[PDB]
Amino acid sequence: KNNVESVFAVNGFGFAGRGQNTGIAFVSLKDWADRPGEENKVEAITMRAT
Amino acid sequence: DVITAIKAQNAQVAAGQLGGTPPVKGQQLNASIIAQTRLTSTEEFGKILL
Repeated sequence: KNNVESVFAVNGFGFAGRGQNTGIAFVSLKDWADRPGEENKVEAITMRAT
Repeated sequence: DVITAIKAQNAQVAAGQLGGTPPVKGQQLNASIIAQTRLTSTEEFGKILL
């Protein structure tokens, strides 16, 4: 809730197969001035998550 | 009569998966059905109800 603005999660739809196995979720991130760095930068939001 | 055999004997028809399209509350298996296929041999063709 420090970086994330919102999460759109879609089930039956990925980019690979179209089955149930496959889904994805587009995450929107907080405004531009409301982030320092490195811990608010996409590269690490990602590291954390992955 | 020969014509209308090669047709039904050699067609190829659909039938759902299992889950896939709206399943029942809590499901553990989804996989595709495989109904009729098309013949693949001279001999395989030879064998047709006429």
